[PDB]
Amino acid sequence: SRECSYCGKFFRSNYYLNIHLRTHTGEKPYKCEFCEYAAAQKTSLRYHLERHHK
Amino acid sequence: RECSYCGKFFRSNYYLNIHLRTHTGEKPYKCEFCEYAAAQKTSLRYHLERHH
DNA sequence: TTTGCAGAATCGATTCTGCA
DNA sequence: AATGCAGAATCGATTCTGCA
Ligand SMILES: [Cl-]
Ligand SMILES: [Zn+2]
Ligand SMILES: [Zn+2]
Ligand SMILES: [Zn+2]
Ligand SMILES: [Zn+2]
Ligand SMILES: [Zn+2]
Ligand SMILES: [Zn+2]
Ligand SMILES: [Zn+2]
Ligand SMILES: [Zn+2]
Repeated sequence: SRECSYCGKFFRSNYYLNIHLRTHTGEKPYKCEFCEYAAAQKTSLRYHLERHHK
Repeated sequence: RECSYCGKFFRSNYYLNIHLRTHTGEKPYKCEFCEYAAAQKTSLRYHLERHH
C-alpha cells in the first residue's frame, strides 16, 4: 500500500512508504561503522558521518 | 558573561550558567513519567505537553 | 513502474530574549 | 543587579521530494 497505518499520510510509492514506516517502528538498517549510531534513511547516516567523524 | 565552550556572550551570569548546560549536558529538569531530562525549563514543559 | 541519489524542507526540540 | 517565568526565535537531525 501507500498509506501509513500509524500517521495516515499517503505517499507516492510503496517503496518510500516502507522507508517512511521505519520512523514509527524504530528500525534503522544503516549502521555507522565508526560508532553505534544507526539511521532509518541513508541521508541521516551521511550527515552523521560528515559532522561527528571529521 | 563569556562561555568558554563556544565563545558566545550573554546578557547575564545567571543565563550564562544555564547556557553551559547545553555543553556540559547537566539536565536538572527531570520528567516524573520517563527518564527524559532537560537543561532548560521550556524543554521539559514542551516534553510534558505532547508526550504526557 | 520501481528503485535510488542528493540535498532542501520540515518541525520537534532546544536556546534566546522580552519583560517582571 | 540578579533571578525567573513564558513564549518567540532558532537549530539541526531527520523526513520528503525533484529528478533520474
Ligand atoms: Cl541536577
Ligand atoms: Zn507514518
Ligand atoms: Zn511525497
Ligand atoms: Zn558514527
Ligand atoms: Zn568523534
Ligand atoms: Zn556556549
Ligand atoms: Zn517523559
Ligand atoms: Zn517523543
Ligand atoms: Zn536550519
